[PDB]
Amino acid sequence: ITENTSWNKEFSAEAVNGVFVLCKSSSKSCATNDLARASKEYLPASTFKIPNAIIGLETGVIKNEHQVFKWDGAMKQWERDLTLRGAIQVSAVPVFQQIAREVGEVRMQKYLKKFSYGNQNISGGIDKFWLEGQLRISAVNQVEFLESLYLNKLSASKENQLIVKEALVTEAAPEYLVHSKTGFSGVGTESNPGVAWWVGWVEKETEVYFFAFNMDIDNESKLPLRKSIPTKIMESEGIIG
Amino acid sequence: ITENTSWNKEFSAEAVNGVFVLCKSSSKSCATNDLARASKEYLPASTFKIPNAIIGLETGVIKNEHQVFKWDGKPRAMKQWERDLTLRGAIQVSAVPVFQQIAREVGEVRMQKYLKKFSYGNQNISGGIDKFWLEGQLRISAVNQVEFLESLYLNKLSASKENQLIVKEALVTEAAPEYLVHSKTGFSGVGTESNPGVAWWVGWVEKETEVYFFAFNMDIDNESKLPLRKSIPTKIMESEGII
Repeated sequence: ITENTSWNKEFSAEAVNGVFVLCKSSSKSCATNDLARASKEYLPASTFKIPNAIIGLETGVIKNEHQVFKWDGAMKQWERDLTLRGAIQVSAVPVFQQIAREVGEVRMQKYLKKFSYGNQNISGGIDKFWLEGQLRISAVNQVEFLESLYLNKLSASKENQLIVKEALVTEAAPEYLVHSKTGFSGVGTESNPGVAWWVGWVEKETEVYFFAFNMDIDNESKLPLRKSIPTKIMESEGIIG
Repeated sequence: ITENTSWNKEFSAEAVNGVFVLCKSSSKSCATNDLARASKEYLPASTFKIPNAIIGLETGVIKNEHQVFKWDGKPRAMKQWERDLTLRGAIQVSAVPVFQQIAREVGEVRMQKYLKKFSYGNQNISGGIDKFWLEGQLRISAVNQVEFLESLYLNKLSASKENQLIVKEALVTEAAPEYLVHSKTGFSGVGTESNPGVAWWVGWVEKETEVYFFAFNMDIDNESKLPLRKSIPTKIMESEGII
């Protein structure tokens, strides 16, 4: 992994502290704006839905690709029936809290170990460790995890990895496909900021690029930078056009 | 299946002779504009890439989802095909030479077997192994495409579930958090004024927790009308609230 400090310009103009990690073909060929931050570990927030969904399927907590998460009857979002894809792609706190409780802590721990997922610390509450608990993961580790999923190399069936991968598709054109996932822990303060993420991969013609971005957030209006900074960096590398 | 005569309005403007079949939830609930036409059988043209890809994977001719189909540098009919392509790419830019080569490696005995299992059309692959779907005798109806695509959606085709899922991702054409379209076009050519060609668009839409299966075909003798194969069906779906 090499450092490209010229990438800092994209963060500085907005006064944001963050990191971007980008790898072409494999995790053997990565660059970042900040080597130190690239390996610092942050709460995953909703990026945890990726491993949670896979564990859910492997264990049977989630039955199959076509399962519907029906509303039982504070957020409008949480009052609608959702597909797995819908649950991943829109806000659905109650769905994932229930999946995590059903998996349980022993099984959750085994899978995080198999996946080499961050610090693998799930204390803080079975239904909130990824959001207000002790779990932490680096941008580097995100890229490594996502590459394994891309290749179907996680300790999970190929079918379940494929199911999760379809649910992560967010942009589609004939020769350009994007799988990605945001995460956001909440707006913190200047001295105790939250963290926001954007992770995924881009398949462009026959190349693949893995990416992971994170940033400290203390101002609600800065949230969209989680997509625009990586996009600008990717653009300057020639990926987007 | 019932007939929705009001849908004809979308064909009258452009004088198109064709048919749209739309099914909500499953193929046990279908509507179409032309009952006669819905079961009539036509050359599938590039819509055949869907079973061809599944069969390619099942036979091991296509190695896995990440297989790259390398360009040898020699002229192809379309500039868009003159490059290395992934499986998704090859399908989406409808790279005929890539799939002709797949067919040849699959071969007639295996192809016949899989189409029988898939209940694909008239299952007639005479006309040469690398052209039966383009200029040969293979024929499938809009209602048959819908049956086949539902099986694929449900993973009920006689192929591994992994392979059905691979082809499924390769067919994604429109994505949003609660909206996903999987689709494939086809076009046989312009034929003559008297024996015109056929144009297709087939697929399914997942909107919130519902699924809609659809197929459309139309007669065509002028290439400039090609886009109506998407625009007509799209107009009917949007008028039904599928957007």
